[PDB]
Amino acid sequence: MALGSITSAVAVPFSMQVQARLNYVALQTDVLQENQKILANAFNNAIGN
Amino acid sequence: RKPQMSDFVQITSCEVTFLNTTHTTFQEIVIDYIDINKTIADMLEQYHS
Amino acid sequence: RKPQMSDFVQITSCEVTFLNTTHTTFQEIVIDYIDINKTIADMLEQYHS
Ligand SMILES: *[C@@H]1O[C@H](CO)[C@@H](O[C@@H]2O[C@H](CO)[C@@H](O[C@@H]3O[C@H](CO[C@H]4O[C@H](CO)[C@@H](O)[C@H](O)[C@@H]4O)[C@@H](O)[C@H](O[C@H]4O[C@H](CO)[C@@H](O)[C@H](O)[C@@H]4O)[C@@H]3O)[C@H](O)[C@H]2NC(C)=O)[C@H](O)[C@H]1NC(C)=O
Ligand SMILES: *[C@@H]1O[C@H](CO)[C@@H](O[C@@H]2O[C@H](CO)[C@@H](O)[C@H](O)[C@H]2NC(C)=O)[C@H](O)[C@H]1NC(C)=O
Ligand SMILES: *[C@@H]1O[C@H](CO)[C@@H](O[C@@H]2O[C@H](CO)[C@@H](O)[C@H](O)[C@H]2NC(C)=O)[C@H](O)[C@H]1NC(C)=O
Ligand SMILES: *[C@@H]1O[C@H](CO)[C@@H](O)[C@H](O)[C@H]1NC(C)=O
Ligand SMILES: *[C@@H]1O[C@H](CO)[C@@H](O)[C@H](O)[C@H]1NC(C)=O
Ligand SMILES: *[C@@H]1O[C@H](CO)[C@@H](O)[C@H](O)[C@H]1NC(C)=O
Ligand SMILES: *[C@@H]1O[C@H](CO)[C@@H](O)[C@H](O)[C@H]1NC(C)=O
Repeated sequence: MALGSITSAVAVPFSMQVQARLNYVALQTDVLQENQKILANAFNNAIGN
Repeated sequence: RKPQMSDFVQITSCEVTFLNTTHTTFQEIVIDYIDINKTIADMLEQYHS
Repeated sequence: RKPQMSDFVQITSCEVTFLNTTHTTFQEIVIDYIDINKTIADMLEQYHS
């Protein structure tokens, strides 16, 4: 998931990975910074529980 | 393949993830995108010549 | 998002399930639907003015 390009050791940020995986469900038109927060905080509280 | 206008959905944001483009170089990128206003002035001067 | 003309397939029936619309309010619903016949009369009177 962190690696997408074979012949370049630069890596993709994980927030780009989730934002891409939202588009296969439905094509996201407008994206906001607030949507990143509520996904992440519910994710981090899920792992702690 | 070359792009057509039917592959582009129009939204309002165009964040930094996109490709920076101006009006004149849009028309050589995509095929058969025809702004009619520049075209009609060509056949107008060709008619009265 | 706003609609474009590439999302509309043309058939012949238009039963009661549809949305009732006239010609002038079709053009503000969908973007860049251009009937050329109304447009060319605008640049024709603007040319000889
Ligand atoms: C297991 O899962 C549960 C369920 O999510 C987790 O419980 C959550 O814990 C977090 C962290 O304590 C809580 O989030 C915090 O909420 C605070 C406000 O809560 C009060 O007000 C709200 C309404 O605004 C009421 O709904 C609520 O009842 C309270 O009265 C905020 O002050 C916190 O935000 C502040 O700090 C964060 C940094 O930490 C900054 O980001 C904000 O800018 C701000 O200053 C905060 O988000 C959350 O409310 C809890 N949920 C529930 C249902 O109680 C457990 O933590 C989790 N177990 C783990 C992870 O081990
Ligand atoms: C396309 O051009 C715009 C206009 O400059 C670029 O937007 C800038 O992005 C940088 C980095 O995020 C900001 O510091 C500037 O403030 C932005 N400018 C404006 C006017 O918003 C955009 O990054 C360019 N896209 C590229 C180079 O891919
Ligand atoms: C759009 O307008 C047409 C035209 O009136 C409506 O069609 C009528 O539908 C009713 C109910 O089925 C019939 O009793 C009429 O005979 C129909 N009229 C014609 C001329 O066929 C249609 O229902 C309207 N669509 C709506 C309101 O959603
Ligand atoms: C882009 O927009 C600016 C802002 O009005 C304008 O000055 C410029 O001419 C535009 N570029 C074109 C039309 O190529
Ligand atoms: C062409 O020019 C006319 C004259 O102002 C304008 O009304 C019309 O919207 C233009 N067509 C475009 C921008 O596609
Ligand atoms: C709709 O069709 C009728 C039937 O010919 C016509 O009289 C009317 O003008 C049309 N509406 C338009 C062109 O807006
Ligand atoms: C525009 O008007 C001409 C003149 O009758 C007609 O032949 C043509 O089909 C019209 N264009 C349309 C309806 O798109």
